[PDB]
Amino acid sequence: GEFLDSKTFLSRFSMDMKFTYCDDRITELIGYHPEELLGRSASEFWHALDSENMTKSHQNLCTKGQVVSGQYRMLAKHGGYVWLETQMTVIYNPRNLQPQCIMAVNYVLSEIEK
Repeated sequence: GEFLDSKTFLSRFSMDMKFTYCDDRITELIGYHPEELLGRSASEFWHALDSENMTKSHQNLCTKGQVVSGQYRMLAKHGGYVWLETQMTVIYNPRNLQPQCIMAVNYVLSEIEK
């Protein structure tokens, strides 16, 4: 619900919105193992009616040099749902300053709702 500092889970995305990292909190808050996601896409669990807009957030990723999506519904491991908002950050490669990975901060407004 409202307020909870420990309700956050880091993740990193490939420029194709694929999971390369997620913090173990994910299993607490959604029930996914970080690695269950690693190799797939976040758009898979995005609430469809938000997934488009969510994608546009990545389509932007330039306003502040960064983009932060709104509180959306993410599919829960066991077929429910959950509330978290994702902040996506371009992490560039120090050599050429080319976006190699996305620093994504996910934090839940609420735990699963089945």
